[PDB]
Amino acid sequence: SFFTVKDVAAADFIREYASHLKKANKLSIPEFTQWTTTSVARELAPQDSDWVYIRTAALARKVYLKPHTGISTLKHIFGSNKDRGNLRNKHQACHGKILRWALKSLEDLKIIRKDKNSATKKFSRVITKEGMTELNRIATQIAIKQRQAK
Amino acid sequence: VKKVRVRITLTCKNLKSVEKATSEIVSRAKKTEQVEVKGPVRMPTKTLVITVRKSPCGEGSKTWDRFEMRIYKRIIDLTCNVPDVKTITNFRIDPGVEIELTMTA
Amino acid sequence: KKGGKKKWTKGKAKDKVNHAVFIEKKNVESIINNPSKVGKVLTVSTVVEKLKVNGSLARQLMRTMADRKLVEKVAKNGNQWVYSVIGGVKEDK
Amino acid sequence: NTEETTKARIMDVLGKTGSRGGITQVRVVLISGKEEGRQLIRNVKGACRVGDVLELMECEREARRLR
Amino acid sequence: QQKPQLVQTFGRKKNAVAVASVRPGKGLLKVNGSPIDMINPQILQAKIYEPILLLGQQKFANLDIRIRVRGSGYTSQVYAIRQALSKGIVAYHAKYVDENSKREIKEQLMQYDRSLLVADPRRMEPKKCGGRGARSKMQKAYR
Amino acid sequence: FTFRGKGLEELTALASGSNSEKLISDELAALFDAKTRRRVKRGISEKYAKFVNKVRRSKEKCPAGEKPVPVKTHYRSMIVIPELVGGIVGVYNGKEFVNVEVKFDMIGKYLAEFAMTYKPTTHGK
Amino acid sequence: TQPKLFGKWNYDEVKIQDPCFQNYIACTTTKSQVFVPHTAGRYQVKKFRKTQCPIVERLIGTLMFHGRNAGKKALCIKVVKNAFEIIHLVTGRNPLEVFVGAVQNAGPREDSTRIGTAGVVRKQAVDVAPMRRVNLAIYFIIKGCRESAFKSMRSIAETLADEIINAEKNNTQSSWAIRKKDEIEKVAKGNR
Amino acid sequence: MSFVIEKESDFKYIHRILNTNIDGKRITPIALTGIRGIGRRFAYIICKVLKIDPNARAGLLTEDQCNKITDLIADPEAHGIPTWLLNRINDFKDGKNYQMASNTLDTKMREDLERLKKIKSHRGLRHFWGLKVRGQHTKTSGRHGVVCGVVRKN
RNA sequence: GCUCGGCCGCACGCGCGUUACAAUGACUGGCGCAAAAAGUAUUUCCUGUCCUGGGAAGGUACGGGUAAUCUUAUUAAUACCAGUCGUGUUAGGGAUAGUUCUUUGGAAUUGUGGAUCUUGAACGAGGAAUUUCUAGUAAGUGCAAGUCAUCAGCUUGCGUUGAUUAU
Ligand SMILES: [Mg+2]
Ligand SMILES: [Mg+2]
Ligand SMILES: [Mg+2]
Ligand SMILES: [Mg+2]
Ligand SMILES: [Mg+2]
Ligand SMILES: [Mg+2]
Ligand SMILES: [Mg+2]
Ligand SMILES: [Mg+2]
Ligand SMILES: [Mg+2]
Ligand SMILES: [Mg+2]
Ligand SMILES: [Mg+2]
Repeated sequence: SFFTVKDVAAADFIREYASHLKKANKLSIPEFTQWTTTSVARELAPQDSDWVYIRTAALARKVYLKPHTGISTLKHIFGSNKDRGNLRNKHQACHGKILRWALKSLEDLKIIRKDKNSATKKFSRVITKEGMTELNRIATQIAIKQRQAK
Repeated sequence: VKKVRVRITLTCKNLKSVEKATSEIVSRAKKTEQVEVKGPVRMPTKTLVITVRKSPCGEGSKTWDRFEMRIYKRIIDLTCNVPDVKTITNFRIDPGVEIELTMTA
Repeated sequence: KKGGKKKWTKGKAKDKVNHAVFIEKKNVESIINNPSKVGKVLTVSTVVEKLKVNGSLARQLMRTMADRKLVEKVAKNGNQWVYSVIGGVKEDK
Repeated sequence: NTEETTKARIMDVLGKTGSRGGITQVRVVLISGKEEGRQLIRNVKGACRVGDVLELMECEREARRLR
Repeated sequence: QQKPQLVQTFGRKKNAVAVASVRPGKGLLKVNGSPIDMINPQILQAKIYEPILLLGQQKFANLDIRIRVRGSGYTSQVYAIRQALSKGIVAYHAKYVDENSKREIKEQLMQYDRSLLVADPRRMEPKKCGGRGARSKMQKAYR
Repeated sequence: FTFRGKGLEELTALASGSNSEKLISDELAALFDAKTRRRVKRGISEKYAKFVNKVRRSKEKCPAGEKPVPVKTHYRSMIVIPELVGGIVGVYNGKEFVNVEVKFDMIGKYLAEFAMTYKPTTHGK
Repeated sequence: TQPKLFGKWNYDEVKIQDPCFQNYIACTTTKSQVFVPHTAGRYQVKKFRKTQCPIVERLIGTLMFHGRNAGKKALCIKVVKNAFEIIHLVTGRNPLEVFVGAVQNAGPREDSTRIGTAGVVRKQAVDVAPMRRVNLAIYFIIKGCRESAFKSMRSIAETLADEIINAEKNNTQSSWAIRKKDEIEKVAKGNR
Repeated sequence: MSFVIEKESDFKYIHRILNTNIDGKRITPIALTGIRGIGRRFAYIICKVLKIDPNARAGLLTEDQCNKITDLIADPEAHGIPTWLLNRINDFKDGKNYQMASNTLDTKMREDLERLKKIKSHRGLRHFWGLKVRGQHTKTSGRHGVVCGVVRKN
């Protein structure tokens, strides 16, 4: 039959889309990126090198579910806590550089769209007909493979 | 028929009084012929909290006074003409009871 | 070799077994094929227990054996790795 | 370790003792190889209802008080 | 005028609220708009299947149950998602089947666990200026 | 064989450059720490300018007999300006005025950083 | 059909031979046969509810007990599951029929009540109850795990596993648990 | 992995870097941390510049790998590295940039406190006497003369 | 009233507390779960969308709300899955300190707060003593609100995860 992302643990899906962008390398890992600068304010720089792909990879999964979500919100929505040391841990906001880039790139990719209608969040990013189709394919491919595990 | 949708807002410091206006405004509006009323709707009760250290001079144990002021807001909608409203607002409503009105078509 | 401060002190005189982070090609293969040596159950710990190989290293030795359809995973969590040597531990040199 | 663990059950929960106000005094009935039936008034500690079963490691006892 | 063939059951646990809709079909299980297989604590997932199994693939296979839950914590929600299922399967049989079949399932669940129909009463308990928490307090040096 | 930070002269030309307007030309700006740059780029006072000239007269009129006329001030918030080097300014702390010989090194640093505001503690009992 | 533990451990694979523990344990009930050891039950309410607790739920509880590190059952349910897999891979027995035995063994049958009179610290012979016996047994078992488990690469699911095994054996040299179990009785057999 | 060929020689337990910086055999980035100048994340940077394997052990890098680092530190800015990842930035009103070396660092400080000892600034004087500068509170704070300012491992 | 100091001064003696000694853990990545509070006279309050910066933070591009209508039905954190480290005062821990950058404020220098790279101390579970505490309670975990231009390690509340022993 057919399955959407809602039918596949995305922790699993992103592990799939992360690559579909690799082989296709439709993107272009910006400068500051590789230039070591972990997201937010943490300890060590990421370990997995393709974090760039993974971030966007999921960012698509996120936007495909919460259309109109924004920069400063996704910035939060990623989920981060900070060991200030003596002072307890406070919740932390992410990075707006890597983040806003990823949305622009997904837009050039014809997957993301800037709505110029809803007067609240004018220009927020949303899935596109072509854009979301690409997703269900990855999903269904994974879906079918899970059912394949006889 | 020049129908005007009227918004009756009632905000009050205590429930005793605001419930009388609400109860009677509807009681009175239903009884008029040129009338159409949307049930009296009760917005969520807002509570202003003020916690205070009792004693003036900071001696003796910790004593705290939890003071509250509750504000009930009720909203009623009306289908009438401009005279019809002023006809039903002719109550004898308690003090400190604010009543605001909005007229649309 | 030891410059640590106010740590020595009455108590246990337990020399920390010198686990290694390197394996020679002369032992590489021989050891991978010999899982029945580290008890029935194989966890990050057991592996270090018999071979003087620290977990991080031990894992690869596990994944490696896991890859060589020689071992099966029971459960895999944070630091808990439960592996069973397929067929049964029937190796006694 | 060769012990003579005679299993006995609670007949009646007498009262509480040991100003530690936690110890319980109980009347027992036995069920084991040695004797059986013999009734003793032993001193427990801990959660205990009527009819439980307790492994006595010394049938020659039965201290008691009720005042 | 309208009148769908639907049942509306709810479950709750310390703020956890379970909106459970039951309509007749082919065995669907929606939780907040996804398949049970994806709940957060892969662990507790079982808890939710407990009702399902306790009754039999039978009742589940004939109907389509869609649930939405936005309770409080991971664990609690699961408890509500659980409680909704159980209440709904029973609630369905009340108005859409023999009142006798309802009694069967009710005792059926009740016998295994009450947390499927009953409501975990307790909530949180408010703090007190007497100290740092709900029942703890500032130290007290005596000497 | 010792030298000085960035060339005491380059700065006299840097500060009193073509537009020796605001005490701290945007030139000196590139040199100071963020906090200092903040202040100047924000809103520095004029009094700080007439105080400036007061050192000026003290530095020249005085013969090479190295006897500078101490300039007194409460402007402990002033950040030493290049041309402020060499003069001995008396800075108030709490009790009296402190005389400090301005070296090249104390520039970009707050004039207050030298007028000890409290006598730390000796001890015994 | 029968709901196995963790999905792979028949409950009816065990029985309580001794009459003592019959009501002071959980394996025996229909309601007890759970897939998951998490019930967020309401035990500890009346003055004997604790009974009706699926023995392992109890183990998990007693397990998440060290301050800062603990207070989160979520995880503890794990440490106990892995430990069961591990106990199985060694004696391939229904690990409940192991943990269960251990519970029955590690519980002291005798203790001494400290009753001091004017400075002197005297003691008497006291027979330890059943509920108290089980409680002590588990408390003890787990107590030990952490002992070694500390600055060790050995994991709780391992320490615990290794414990539940010897605790069933009565191996007085491999169970911080049974050590006290014996000593408490011994010292107690002295004060008596 | 750790599939070494010639054990005892196809590996070097200890490498020499910037004077007394002896290195431990475990992991390369981290091994670097012992250097009075490099830390947790700076080591990771280094490996991306020298395209050296991080995950890989420590000491599986020849003297070429060693010099790559000694000079990488001499004029880091040259290999790239944004001015804002350096330990030292704009010194003595002229010296543009640097990257506080194991031995360079030690004396740079000896010179700055000297820079202040003569100046006699509060912050300066503070270091002399031997007391926290910013940490202000002296009542309860570090009693029994705990660790003052400037800290060196031993 | 004004300018500048001080109440934070240090050999030490007490009393609340904050963080921790680490693999029942740390770090990297992934993951739609919460509650209760607050919020403006023009830009002055909450701030959503968007643009620029590595980053804190900027801009004013497009906007809602003087509120169940707008910040929001969501931006918690513990938890959960994957990965790296692998007993090594290693960095677990983060005090002390050094340039840089940024925000509040006429002014921060006797560090306001925040970001970056380094530096990396005691601490290896703590003697005589001694404090609270029986259930959604202890504990852990974050979120608010007071103060407030800016400052929480305090206070007053809020919810999530969630037990041993008693009765
Ligand atoms: Mg994380
Ligand atoms: Mg963890
Ligand atoms: Mg902004
Ligand atoms: Mg808010
Ligand atoms: Mg590491
Ligand atoms: Mg730091
Ligand atoms: Mg400073
Ligand atoms: Mg600070
Ligand atoms: Mg707290
Ligand atoms: Mg505020
Ligand atoms: Mg605040």
